[PDB]
Amino acid sequence: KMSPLPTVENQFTPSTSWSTSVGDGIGEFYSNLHPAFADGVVYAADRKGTVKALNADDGKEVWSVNLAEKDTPALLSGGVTVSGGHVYIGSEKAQLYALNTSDGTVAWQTRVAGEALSRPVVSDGMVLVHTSNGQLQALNETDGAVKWTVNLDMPALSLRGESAPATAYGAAIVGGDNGRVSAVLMQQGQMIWQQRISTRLNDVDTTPIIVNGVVYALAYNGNLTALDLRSGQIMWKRELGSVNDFIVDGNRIYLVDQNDRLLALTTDGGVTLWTQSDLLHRLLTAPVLYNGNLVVGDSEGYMHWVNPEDGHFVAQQKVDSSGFLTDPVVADGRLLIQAKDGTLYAITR
Repeated sequence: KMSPLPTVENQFTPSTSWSTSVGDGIGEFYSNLHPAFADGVVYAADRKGTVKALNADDGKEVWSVNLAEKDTPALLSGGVTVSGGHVYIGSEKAQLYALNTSDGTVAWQTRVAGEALSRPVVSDGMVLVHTSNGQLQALNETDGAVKWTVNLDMPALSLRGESAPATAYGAAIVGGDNGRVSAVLMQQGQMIWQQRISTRLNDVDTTPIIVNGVVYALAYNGNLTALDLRSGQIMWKRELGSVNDFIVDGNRIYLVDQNDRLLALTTDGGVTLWTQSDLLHRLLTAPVLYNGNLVVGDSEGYMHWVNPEDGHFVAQQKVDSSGFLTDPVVADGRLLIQAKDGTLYAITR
């Protein structure tokens, strides 16, 4: 019971610069596994354990490794995250891998507390993982040693959604599955503040987003909340039907709700600017802001290009029959997106 393709007059025709296979992708499994970009290179993976580095200009292979064969599928899940010469990927077997950007060799591999379903987050010489047993762990970037472990939320009853940390000025901010946002010091994991923002096939990204000393966070009840970074004080709350995913760019918020409605809000009190409801139940990706357009993929393999000022469609294109699920990312002036069968596209216009 999904909405038919809208009738769109395309203002331009998006162009594929390049596309490359990456094993067998995620198939029919839910995943948060998405591509990454750093210093002229794209990094991408599949669930079974293929990991590749590609030249961002032409898609040509720099290196390829198979983590299934390091000795059975690796079940790569959280990431990909790139920082400081390392490629970080979490797995459903509770492994965190750190690969060298130079050649794909394993610098280190750590058995973390639980399934690593959410992207690793790198700050202040440490890599943070929020694991599905409800713990937050900080590991040294140099050897993957566990520096500290903090108890945050409940061991998960859903395999859908994402809950990564967000870092600012020596603090990690974390949401999760129990309607709380927590702030902890990166040094030793000391609790700074904790705030209640709320009193399964749950598909909510509870990852906080920090912009200009404000924390923006989604909860299970369909609420979007703004908190003061230093204190955790609630600045405002917005009662939407039920939100799934969002981004913040300057003083604008772009969200997708559980029914695949697209909304734009102000950061000044969470007031709605516009709504676009013609993609209802088409199962959208998270939105990305790319060269003045808001872009989403859908389960049928289409990409939809939206004017961020008014929510009007500017382009619609069929790209991959296997469909889209995981986050699109901006890479070297191109839009990167990975299909469910693993195929990676680099698109302009």
